[PDB]
Amino acid sequence: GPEEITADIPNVGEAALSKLDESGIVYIGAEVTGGDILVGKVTPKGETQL
Amino acid sequence: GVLKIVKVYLAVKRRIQPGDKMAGRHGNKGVISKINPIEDMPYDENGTPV
Amino acid sequence: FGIDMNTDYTLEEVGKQFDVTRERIRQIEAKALRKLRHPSRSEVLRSFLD
Amino acid sequence: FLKPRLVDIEQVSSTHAKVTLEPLERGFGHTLGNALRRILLSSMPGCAVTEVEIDGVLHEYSTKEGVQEDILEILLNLKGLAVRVQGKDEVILTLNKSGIGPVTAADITHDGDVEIVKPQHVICHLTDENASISMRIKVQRGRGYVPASTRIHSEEDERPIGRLLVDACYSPVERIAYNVEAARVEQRTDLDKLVIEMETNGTIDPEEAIRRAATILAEQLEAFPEFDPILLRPVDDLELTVRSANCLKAEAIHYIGDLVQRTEVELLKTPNLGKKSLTEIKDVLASRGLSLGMRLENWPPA
Amino acid sequence: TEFLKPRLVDIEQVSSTHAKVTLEPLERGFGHTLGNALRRILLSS
Repeated sequence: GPEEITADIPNVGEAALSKLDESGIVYIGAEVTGGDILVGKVTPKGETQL
Repeated sequence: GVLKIVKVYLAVKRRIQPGDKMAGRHGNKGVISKINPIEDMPYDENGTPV
Repeated sequence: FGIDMNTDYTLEEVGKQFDVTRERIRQIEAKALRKLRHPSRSEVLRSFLD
Repeated sequence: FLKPRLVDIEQVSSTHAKVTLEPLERGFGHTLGNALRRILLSSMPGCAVTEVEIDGVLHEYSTKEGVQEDILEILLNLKGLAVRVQGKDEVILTLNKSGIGPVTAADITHDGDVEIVKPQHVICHLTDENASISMRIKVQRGRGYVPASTRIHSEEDERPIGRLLVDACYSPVERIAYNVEAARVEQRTDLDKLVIEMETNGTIDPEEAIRRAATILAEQLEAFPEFDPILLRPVDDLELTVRSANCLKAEAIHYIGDLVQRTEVELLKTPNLGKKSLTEIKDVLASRGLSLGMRLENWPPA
Repeated sequence: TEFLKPRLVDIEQVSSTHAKVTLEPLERGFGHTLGNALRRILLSS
């Protein structure tokens, strides 16, 4: 399937989703360090086979 | 294959730390070893440190 | 589930193997998970979820 | 075993002065003097500006329309602004100005403990007739050098992105020099003098600095596991709606452990919690393997 | 703007007339001023 830039990220707290706008892109002027999510991206992988 | 691209531009500010390379224009290289306090600095009779 | 065993068994199959079948078993699991739900049991497993 | 003391303190400028000490025994001018130089340069109270929120600025790397200074240049200028406070450990000031012309340090609003030593100090210039800049200059007090980089660990929602942190320059002292000359008091074999000629920004008095220096110096001589971690997390970690969070905090529920003790009955009896909020709370708690009416018996240990 | 006092000592002495004393916590640059001023005083006076 097509990948999404959406702000909806599987398994992240509000501290993580804080720095992203509704669309999933980090705000201008926001100071960041390693591990902060700059751009939320999600790619389809179905039936994880656990 | 690429639907959309998001380019974020970071501005990082680093000053100086041990391991950095410094040199004069005369071919004299060097690496900062330790960062010494103004207290321990050799000073002239005027009191101006180096 | 399939824990330390080949495949996994339907609730009815587990019922055949337990001689006491159907809804009965479905209840035990519900009360079993429940016992595993509350902390001091669940805190070891909780950290596994990131 | 004669102990020293101070004599004429000569102030030649708002900047610097020469403090002097008469009764010094053999070789003690150096022992006292250098040791005093050390503490003087190193450890001293300072009020250097820390946080700055400007008008339309998200980051220090932009340029504001109407000012020829880059924002980073303006921060670097502010870091060199010398102020002295009395009763407040941290005060916040407010700077405002417009029209064509230099904006100095006297253009800020004057507060109770605010004393500007350099009113002529240039923060930034103004190039256009109608162009205006407002800013909150958050000035706090501390010791030594505290760079802006180490300032973020604690964090704790510095979210107002308009707020740019700057490196802490805390220290009155610029240059300290001590010279010992033989000092002849009326009657005595041979004694020395201590001429400490120091350099300051004016925010600290010579007698004060020279006092605290030896104060600290002598001050050094004074010796010469069960239960869920999740239960102690703040309620904000549950990521509830603002309303529910405020309601819970208003009901003295600040942590998850406090919430899981409450029952549906008790919560519905609160003045501000409806069925929707309770549904939300039960949902978010169930989503993490928790619920209401949970007993943990022993609240709290330490 | 409170200060730092030491908190860990351990005088390790050899024999009787000899001694090696140590102090762990200490603010930056205080070790040299203390060590030196005490050395000057110890030796000369």
